[PDB]
Amino acid sequence: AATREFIEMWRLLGREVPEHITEEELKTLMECVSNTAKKKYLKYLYTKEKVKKARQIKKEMKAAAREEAKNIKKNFLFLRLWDRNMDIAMGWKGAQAMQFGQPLVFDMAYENYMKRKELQNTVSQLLESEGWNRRNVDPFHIYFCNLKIDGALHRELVKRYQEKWDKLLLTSTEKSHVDLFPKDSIIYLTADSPNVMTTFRHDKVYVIGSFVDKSMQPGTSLAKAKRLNLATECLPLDKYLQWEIGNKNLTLDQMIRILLCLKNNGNWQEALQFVPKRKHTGFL
Amino acid sequence: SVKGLVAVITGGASGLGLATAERLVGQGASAVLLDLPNSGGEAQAKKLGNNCVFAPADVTSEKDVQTALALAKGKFGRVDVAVNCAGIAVASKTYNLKKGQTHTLEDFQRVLDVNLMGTFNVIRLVAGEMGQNEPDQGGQRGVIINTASVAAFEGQVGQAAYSASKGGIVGMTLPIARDLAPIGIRVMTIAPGLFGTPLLTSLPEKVCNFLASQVPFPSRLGDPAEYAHLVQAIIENPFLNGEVIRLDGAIRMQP
Amino acid sequence: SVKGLVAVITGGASGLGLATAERLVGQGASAVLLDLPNSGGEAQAKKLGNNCVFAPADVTSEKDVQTALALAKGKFGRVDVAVNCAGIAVASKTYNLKKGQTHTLEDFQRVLDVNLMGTFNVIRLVAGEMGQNEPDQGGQRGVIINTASVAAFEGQVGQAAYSASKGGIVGMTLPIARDLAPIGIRVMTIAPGLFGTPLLTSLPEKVCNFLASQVPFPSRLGDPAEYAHLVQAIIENPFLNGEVIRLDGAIRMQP
Amino acid sequence: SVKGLVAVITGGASGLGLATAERLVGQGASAVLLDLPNSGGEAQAKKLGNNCVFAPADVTSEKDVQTALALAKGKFGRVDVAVNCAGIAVASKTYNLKKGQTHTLEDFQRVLDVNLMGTFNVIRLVAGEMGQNEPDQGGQRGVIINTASVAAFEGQVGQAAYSASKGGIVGMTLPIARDLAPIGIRVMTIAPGLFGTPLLTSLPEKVCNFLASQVPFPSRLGDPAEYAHLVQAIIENPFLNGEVIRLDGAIRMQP
Amino acid sequence: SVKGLVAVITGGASGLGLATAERLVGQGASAVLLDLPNSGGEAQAKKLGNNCVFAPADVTSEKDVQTALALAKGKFGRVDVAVNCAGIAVASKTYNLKKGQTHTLEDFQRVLDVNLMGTFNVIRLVAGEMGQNEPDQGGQRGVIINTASVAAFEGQVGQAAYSASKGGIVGMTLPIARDLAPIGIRVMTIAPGLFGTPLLTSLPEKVCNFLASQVPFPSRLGDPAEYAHLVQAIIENPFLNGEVIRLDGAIRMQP
RNA sequence: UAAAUAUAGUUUAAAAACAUCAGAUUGUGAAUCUGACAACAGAGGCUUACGACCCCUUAUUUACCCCA
Ligand SMILES: *O[C@H]1[C@@H](O)[C@H](n2cnc3c(=O)[nH]c(N)nc32)O[C@@H]1COP(=O)(O)OP(=O)(O)OP(=O)(O)O
Ligand SMILES: C[S@@+](CC[C@H](N)C(=O)[O-])C[C@H]1O[C@@H](n2cnc3c(N)ncnc32)[C@H](O)[C@@H]1O
Repeated sequence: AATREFIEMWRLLGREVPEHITEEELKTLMECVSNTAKKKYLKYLYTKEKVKKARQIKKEMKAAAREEAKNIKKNFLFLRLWDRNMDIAMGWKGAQAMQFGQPLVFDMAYENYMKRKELQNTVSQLLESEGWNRRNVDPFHIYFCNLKIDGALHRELVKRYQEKWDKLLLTSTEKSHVDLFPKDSIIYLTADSPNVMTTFRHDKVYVIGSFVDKSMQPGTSLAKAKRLNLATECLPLDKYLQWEIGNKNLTLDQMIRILLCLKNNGNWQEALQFVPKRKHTGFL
Repeated sequence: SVKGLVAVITGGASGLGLATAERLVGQGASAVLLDLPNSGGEAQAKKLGNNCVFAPADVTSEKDVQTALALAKGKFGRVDVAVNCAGIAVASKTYNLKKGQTHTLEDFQRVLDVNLMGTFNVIRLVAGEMGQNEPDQGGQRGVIINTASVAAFEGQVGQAAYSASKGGIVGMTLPIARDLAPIGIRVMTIAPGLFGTPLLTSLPEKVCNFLASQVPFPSRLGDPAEYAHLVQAIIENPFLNGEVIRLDGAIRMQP
Repeated sequence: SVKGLVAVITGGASGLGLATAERLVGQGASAVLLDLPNSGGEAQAKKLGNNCVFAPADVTSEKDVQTALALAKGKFGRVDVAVNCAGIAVASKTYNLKKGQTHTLEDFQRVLDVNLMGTFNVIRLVAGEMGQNEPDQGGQRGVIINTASVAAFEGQVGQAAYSASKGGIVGMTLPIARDLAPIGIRVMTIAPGLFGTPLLTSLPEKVCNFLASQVPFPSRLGDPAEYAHLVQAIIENPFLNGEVIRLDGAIRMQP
Repeated sequence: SVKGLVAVITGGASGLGLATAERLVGQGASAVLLDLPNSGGEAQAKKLGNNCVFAPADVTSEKDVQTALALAKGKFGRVDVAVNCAGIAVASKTYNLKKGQTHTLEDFQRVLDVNLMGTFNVIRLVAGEMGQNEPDQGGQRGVIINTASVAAFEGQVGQAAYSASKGGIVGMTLPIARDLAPIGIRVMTIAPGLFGTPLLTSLPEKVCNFLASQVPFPSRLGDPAEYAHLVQAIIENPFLNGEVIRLDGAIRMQP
Repeated sequence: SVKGLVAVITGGASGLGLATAERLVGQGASAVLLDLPNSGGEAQAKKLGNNCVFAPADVTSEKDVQTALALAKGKFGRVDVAVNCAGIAVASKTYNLKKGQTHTLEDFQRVLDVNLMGTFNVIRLVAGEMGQNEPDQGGQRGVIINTASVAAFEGQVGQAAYSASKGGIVGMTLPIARDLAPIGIRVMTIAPGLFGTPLLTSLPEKVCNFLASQVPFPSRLGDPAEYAHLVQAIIENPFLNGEVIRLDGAIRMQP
């Protein structure tokens, strides 16, 4: 394609472009319909390869430092199998959670409104979210709702989880949350909700929108939560935090960590400790 | 050798009971399938051939078990083996402070009735039937095999009712063995672990697969055929009495 | 220390329950005697003084236990300890071939109801009451102590019903301990052997004295006071959980 | 089936080992008799035919067991089953106040060495041999069966050393089962009670006759053939792992 | 009460032994710290005051224990309580197929020697010393308390040697209790779970935090003080004999 | 309306540190190894280049109160 030759002249001009581009990424260069959009894409690949190089250089630096250390160089109760045993322990908790645990829903109905960039970030955030849930003392029973089998978000989840996808102790279904739970016990979380969250309710199912809208579309979570007559709630960020800068729409990982410690009989202060510190200047 | 033995298998229309029936009938035993009328045991009895019959009975009911045992006497003339495989469970926590949920007393009663009281009902009634047998060369009149679970030892969260009922069967194995020892009936208990039974398959697929992986070896769900094999081994072995055998592949249940 | 603890003791009008009440009240605990209305628990409550009250309740009935627990909340404000000492036995053989007598199913049911179903009924209801407590420094909300028997392990002839019920309590100790562990309630089981309880002293002198002599050491019947001591020890030790402690003087019951 | 399996049977020149060898060889297995040089195992090996060989070894000695295992590899090409039947007992009281007689520490050591340390020595060395096997369809490489006793649970007076050694085998069954589970080796323990072995014949005729009578059912000494049957059942059953099976005819040893 | 009792505490210079010594001496008992010469036992004995002395001894050695017991008789005049807390632990897999590593026989021997043979050595020798005591009102001469582990029941991977030794102590508790019952010595076993003993607290903070979280309730490592409390409870309770008490906070060790 | 302001895991800095994910039966520096993910609000421009410079959108904060 002409794009392969196209990038050549951009390389000469030194517009922050990386050394080589994989054929996969060539396809995504065709997607960009603007010079400006191409610029933002090339810069991302430029910084990506730079960090790859720096990490590798720091890697083999460590490897060379480790091998020279080896040259320089009892009654135990336990073998060192802690990482293995922890994974098993977290497994047992996950199975228990799937039977008895409180539901928590991620709504995956937002693929349409997201671009490729935002879609990977959602999956990155989902990965972190499930992790914090896994490692918790009282895990949520995590539901992936409105997840198409052949969808982009499903395809991306499978890639990041590999064989672990099948073995994850969460429920993924193409069905909606209104189909799985009584409609009265569903509280949809969104920053745009007029209703403030006063206390964490253990009888309620909370729905979190799997939506990273860097290109901000306000009210989309609220619109879904109104089309289906669901209750909406927003976090008491205004009440407890001195908001100065930043978006009040938090990331998924932050949301779950706020809920997890709310569920675990914490107060709002302990909960809002996960709210990015750059966004507020203390508790009021 | 189990050729020419009549086994009354409780809950024999599915699960571990059906597996026991299949094996025993294959080895030349006669089987009576004692399950509920709706259990579809008639199809199973028809499948197994002439040497298997279906007796519709609730194990909690004395009248039902008596009628079923009478059917066995009518058809096959005697009873040599009783296998108790009838079982229900509930997954309910004793108390959930968060949700303000207490375990229902009715749930506890219903599980105890079927598992514990049902097993005892069969035992006390089949002991009468087995008592009428003339002793063999070894002085044996019958073998009674009960199914507990590993829940009797390592019960998970929400298994309180199930563990209580299975604990009861483990408890009363030895007393009953000592009771029936004069009249030459052997009482034995099997404690299956994770088997491919309807009880376990009712769990989420992801939870089942995890539980399978947690078995040391082999890392799979217990084949019901393996329970049938152990049943035959107990019947054949004259000197197995008053014991619980854990058939679990060396698994211990974590909470 | 057990100073200022409120103990709900079931079957507290006699036997091991009364012994527990006497000791706990002496050590500065408040006790609720939960026994049947006719058990003469009112006299016992009056004897023990101000820090003991009588709650007439049947342990099998949810309503009765709820009313009794409410009485505890009214009088003392909270519940810290539950001791399950209420229990009956029947001495009936499963089947005796000679005289052709079968264990009656009603007798089996009645023993199960009081021992197993009654214990569980108290547990599930006291867990609610204990749940309402603020955690102490150690995160503990309550201790639940159940009474099984050595019959749970080695039952004598004619103890099938009793062994089943006691087997159930031993079975379900661990599941319930795991259930209530998040809440911070410890579940413990004591398995007494032959104690000088009213039930044993009622038996013929020849039979009692022989059974006493068969205890390795000390060669005597268990003093109920010793049961009370072990109860206090369990309450005081905040690391005893999900275990059955055999208080039998090293006796194993012969067939 | 056990057709074409190679069993290394420890203490195979007499008692429960020989019974196991007889049965396994009859069912078409190849056996290695691992016993002491003087045990007369050569006659037994000659009697059992081509499919049985005698390997003189002391089980406490690593060199001896290695040579014996090498003989098995040479002759039969692999090792599939290990049965640990080798054992000694000493009948000495811990302390006799009347006579001022103390249990000899050497006696305790000698019993531990043969029963516990000998069993472990075989296990750790045969696990190496079994490890070299290609997994079958079920992923199984080998079965290791150990012989404890009912002494492990209810030890008689003067069986402190014997109970300690048998307690050790019961203890370490599960850890070893978990150890070898990745490899695909099943570890199982049988706990015989009162078998008609030469050891028990060595007791007075009056005492043996009494012990036989004290077995609930059947009221006789365990036939070694019954031990062999249970061994075969364990080998055949893919899902028996990390368990102790009491083969005692429902007897509990009184003090 | 434990006022005026002389306790010989084995491994008393650290861990659960020292905790037992601290409590007993505080309650007005006299203690003999029986530990290795190189343990900081002399400083511990000096710290505990006049009612505590240090006896340097190896528990495996008969001569050493005899000299230590003689020191107890010299200083305090008698021996009433023996607490066996001496132990070592080893983490070795039975066989590692990947690395071709076999468990060393010497490792197995040395663990057995200290844990099992050492405990028995103390028991048999203290029983002599306790035998010389005049019986109290209850006919009791002494109490012997042994420390097993939960490894005796659920041993993890690499705990084969440790589980064998702890299994042995659990096994031989009842035989020895029956042995010493005529003399009037009570034998009891405690089976601690995860305690803040030196070998656990040495671990990384992440590993400790995980171990704490594994315990159902309380979600913390066992304080050695809790072990001391249970020791005192056993000494005070006349009717606790021939039993293993699991002090584990309801934990079952996963593979 | 005007101003600053906007780090999608968190900070700091003007790229790192700490985190995340998958694999691992680890002999107790696994205190590791092999991979995955790497986008300073968003869109479009200008320029040799830039996170500067322009513009729009959304959002935050504050000020204003609307043409006082
Ligand atoms: O141009 C501004 C301005 O005239 C007016 N406005 C709104 N808030 C303020 C304020 O605090 N101070 C001043 N001086 N002026 C203010 O609103 C105009 C902007 O309105 P838009 O046309 O952008 O949006 P609109 O209100 O029509 O939006 P919507 O509410 O219908 O969605
Ligand atoms: C970044 S937000 C998505 C923003 C989207 N424009 C919307 O309208 O919600 C991702 C999810 O986190 C949750 N969330 C984030 N901030 C929240 C807040 N302040 N209150 C409640 N829920 C919040 C919501 O469930 C939301 O769908």
